[PDB]
Amino acid sequence: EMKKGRGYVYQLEYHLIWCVKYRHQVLVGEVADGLKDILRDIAAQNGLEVITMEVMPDHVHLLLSATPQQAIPDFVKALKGASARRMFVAYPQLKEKLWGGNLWNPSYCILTVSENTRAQIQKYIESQH
Amino acid sequence: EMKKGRGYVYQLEYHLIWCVKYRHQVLVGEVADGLKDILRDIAAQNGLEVITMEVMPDHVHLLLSATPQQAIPDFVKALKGASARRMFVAYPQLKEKLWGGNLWNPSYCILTVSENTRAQIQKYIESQHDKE
DNA sequence: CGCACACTCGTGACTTCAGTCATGAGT
DNA sequence: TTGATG
DNA sequence: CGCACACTCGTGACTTCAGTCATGAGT
DNA sequence: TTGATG
Ligand SMILES: [Zn+2]
Ligand SMILES: [Zn+2]
Ligand SMILES: [Zn+2]
Ligand SMILES: [Zn+2]
Ligand SMILES: [Zn+2]
Ligand SMILES: [Zn+2]
Ligand SMILES: [Zn+2]
Ligand SMILES: [Zn+2]
Ligand SMILES: [Zn+2]
Repeated sequence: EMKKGRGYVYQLEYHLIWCVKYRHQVLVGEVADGLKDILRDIAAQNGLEVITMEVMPDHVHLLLSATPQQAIPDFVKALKGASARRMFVAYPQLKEKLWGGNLWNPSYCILTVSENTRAQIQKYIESQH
Repeated sequence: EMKKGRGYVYQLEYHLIWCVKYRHQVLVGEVADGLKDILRDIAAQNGLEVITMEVMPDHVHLLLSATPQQAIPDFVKALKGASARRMFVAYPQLKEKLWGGNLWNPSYCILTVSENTRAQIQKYIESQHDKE
């Protein structure tokens, strides 16, 4: 069940969420579908496994499975920074409501995720011991 | 409960587990107590929050809470590397069965942990999207 | 209102060479 | 050009 | 015996200046 | 000097 690398055994999932700058509801129709392809492209280029992806009008959800060497600020920069660049290039109409050089809110929300709760894991540990 | 920093909001918990080199059963009594003290000191020096810690004779568990800037290999090196150095100095008797310069198995096991299950989070997000 | 994850200004790093990440401060 | 995502 | 998260040899980074982290490879 | 933790 555990993944394996040279110096470690792991199971790492993160739920990442970020919003459109000014909270504009622009991720719809063609722009939303284009973003899904662009994020898939960026994730494949960076060797990041995307478990699920949801694009809502003003925010994006990604559930990622990572190795211990894939640090959070690095994958968030790659996903948000490269997608904003590619999106403005592929969908220049985005510049009509976002002309300030930003597609994204500069903050992000990140959560570690597990199938069992921290409380259940704690109980399992005491039990094993 | 959701923490905040300059560019992010987060809740990051990990379950880290590692074993003694050769699987020797040496973490007992005062040796185990000293290890716990040393690990808490290292965690404090590094701004890592220790949620729980369990020391068994041949392995150690840590449930940690961290910021998005605390990368896994860095905190594992800080915890395992400095504790091995400090444990051998504080308990020289460890050298009787561990004379090769290693207190620890060179591998570590690490898992992300959430307060709620993945399923509960997924169901909550869907409810949020389905609202009004 | 008064911020601040969000708004703005500022710094530096580094890809996407633009627009994020890192980051303090003001509003 | 801001007002809320988990 | 081969294997590898675990044993061993090897490389480089960086604190803990030892003994981990990064890392490939042979058993 | 190893034999299994999550
Ligand atoms: Zn594409
Ligand atoms: Zn940012
Ligand atoms: Zn245990
Ligand atoms: Zn102390
Ligand atoms: Zn190692
Ligand atoms: Zn949502
Ligand atoms: Zn502030
Ligand atoms: Zn307003
Ligand atoms: Zn191998």
